Amino acid sequence: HSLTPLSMDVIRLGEKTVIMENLRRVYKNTDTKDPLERNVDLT
Amino acid sequence: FEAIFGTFCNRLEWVYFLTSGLAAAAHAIKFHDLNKLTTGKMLFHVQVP
Repeated sequence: HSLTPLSMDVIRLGEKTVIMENLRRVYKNTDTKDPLERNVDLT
Repeated sequence: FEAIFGTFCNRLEWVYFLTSGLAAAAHAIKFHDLNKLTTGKMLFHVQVP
């Protein structure tokens, strides 16, 4: 069991530090739609 | 008499393409056999993730 240092953006909000992530790079030029952009219906 | 004081000429300032800031948008190349070629192509190969 070992750890690897890597750099990512962090927001500090209410005594919690949270990682901020943006999965654009996974779905770019791929055939699969990014699931974080969706359709929301209203009647 | 009529006096002719100094006669002057247009001391024009020149412009050079590579001194222009627009040249940043260009990668300028000199080729002496340009009169001979008529086609220039660049081929791209890309496999999607």
